[PDB]
Amino acid sequence: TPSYSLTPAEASAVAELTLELAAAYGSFGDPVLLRDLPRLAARLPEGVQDFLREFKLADRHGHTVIRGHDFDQRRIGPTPDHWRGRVRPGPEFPEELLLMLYSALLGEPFGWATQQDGHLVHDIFPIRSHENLTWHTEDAFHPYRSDYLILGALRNPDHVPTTVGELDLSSLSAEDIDVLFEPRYHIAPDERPLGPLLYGSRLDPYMRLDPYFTSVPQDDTDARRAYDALFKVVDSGMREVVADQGDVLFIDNHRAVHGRLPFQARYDGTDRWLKRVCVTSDLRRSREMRATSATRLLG
Amino acid sequence: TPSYSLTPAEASAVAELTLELAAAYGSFGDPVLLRDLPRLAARLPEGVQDFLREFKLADRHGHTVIRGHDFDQRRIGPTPDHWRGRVRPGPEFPEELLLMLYSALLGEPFGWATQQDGHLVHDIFPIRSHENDQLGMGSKQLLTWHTEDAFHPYRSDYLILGALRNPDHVPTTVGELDLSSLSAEDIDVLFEPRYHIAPDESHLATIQRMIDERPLGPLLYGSRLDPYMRLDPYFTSVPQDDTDARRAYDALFKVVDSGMREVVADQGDVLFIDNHRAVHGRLPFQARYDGTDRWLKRVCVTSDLRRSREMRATSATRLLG
Ligand SMILES: [Fe+3]
Ligand SMILES: [Fe+3]
Repeated sequence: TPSYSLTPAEASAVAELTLELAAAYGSFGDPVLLRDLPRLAARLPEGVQDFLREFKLADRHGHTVIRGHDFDQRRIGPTPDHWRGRVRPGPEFPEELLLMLYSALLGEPFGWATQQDGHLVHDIFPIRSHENLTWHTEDAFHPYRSDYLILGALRNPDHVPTTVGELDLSSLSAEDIDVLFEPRYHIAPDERPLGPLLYGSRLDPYMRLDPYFTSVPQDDTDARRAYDALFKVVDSGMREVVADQGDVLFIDNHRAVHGRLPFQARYDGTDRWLKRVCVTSDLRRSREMRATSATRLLG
Repeated sequence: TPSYSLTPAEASAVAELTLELAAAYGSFGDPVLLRDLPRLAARLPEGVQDFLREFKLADRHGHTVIRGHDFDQRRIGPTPDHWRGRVRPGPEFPEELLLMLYSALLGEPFGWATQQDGHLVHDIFPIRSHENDQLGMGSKQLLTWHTEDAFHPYRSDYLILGALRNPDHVPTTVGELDLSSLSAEDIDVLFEPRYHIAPDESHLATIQRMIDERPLGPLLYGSRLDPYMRLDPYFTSVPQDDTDARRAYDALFKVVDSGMREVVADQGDVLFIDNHRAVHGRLPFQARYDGTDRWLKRVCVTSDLRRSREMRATSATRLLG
């Protein structure tokens, strides 16, 4: 599974670009940043742009990583104790813009009005309040779910990995695949009540899988069996991928499940800190759930 | 209706970019070109980039034109007698790349495997044996309006039409939906799965168990306050019992028919069509068949290449079927 290691010159060029940008927009608010985003993304190092696009276009791998970003730890500051109540944009605004630029290379950034206050870039760090994660397709129930996740690791001193599992077809039978291609399954939130678990090409299928929230009508034994077989193959295939400081992990939400592994936090500002941006290939597809034509939040 | 008008200096910058790219790349058969496409597109004048981006994101207008490109007539050469058998790419390769660049601004170019030898940029010019047809290479016959591939879940999101020449100013017809001409009651109905749209014999896996099942679908979708549409009056079927749906369709057909605009894509005009917000066609005209005839290039744009994966041979092909 491909990765890209940045030269310091690429990293410095990325840093310099996002810092400049940070001083020229001062918010995800103004629609002009949202407008200029893909043009800005073309100011990224060219091999970085070409690598990402090859990943998107090859439509082959579950994830890739661009590593060796320069994320200034002094400028970024301590890992916050909460994300609610912070003055945004923070010191880490450049890094947030970096992921917004990457999102514009894959498609479009979007969010949910309900999730993390409606911020297009959200925070993943330990909170002392929320001290209490298996694996899944992000928002498997939703037809307007993300096409890619982008996870930028601002810091990860203890090297806590993300689980990422692709789909190994060879260990399934033509029968189960056929059955998994049929609207015979229910996936629950957090017309058309049933749907398929596999779609796309029958020879290299896409998946939407959320075990905890996946049930199948009791009388349909074939669908129960194919689902259990699929779950087992994906669970057996799970890999651990570490997003270290300066790494940006890209997850293809149609080709890979993802999960967090538990770890012990210090709660002192040294803890793992990731940023997340959800990516859609088509913003207009979710139009019915967006208050306006311009808003990138669903709900 | 918005439009952008290039200064000769911008058109010259665009001209020499496309010539640079034509020299640098083999064809569209070049997978590295297809890869570099959006990076390359960012080299176009920034006013042009921002314009198309505002059009895309505004998601309001059914079409726009970028006017004033320099399409070097002597370099492009005579309009062909056919599209078949031409050495590919031809001298007009820079103009093809131009459209591919715009396609990368809006989304992804894609083709149909069985149309024009699988070329990602189509030719539109009169061919004598095609005189009686309602198709691109037609002339005499009125191209009646429609959403492109209304019945199809993987129809284009955008059409790009580039006029290499249009000496007699034959207009393209494009019609949008004037919402204030529909009653609320009618809009609500047209949003409901109450219509069948019939396949064309050109696209006759899933599409199979869709032709088979004849599923009722809507004619309007997206936002109720500013809806997208798929409307092909030739293929649109309404169940005879459904009085409300028939009434609603008659109204929709009515309003769209009343709103047909004549848009002349003249030499150097690139016309952009939102296949979710506008129907299209072309007025009849008389061809000269001498090599001076109206010649347009066409690129089809998808916002999501992977949505049509089931109907593409490989992961890498941009050709459906
Ligand atoms: Fe998740
Ligand atoms: Fe058409």
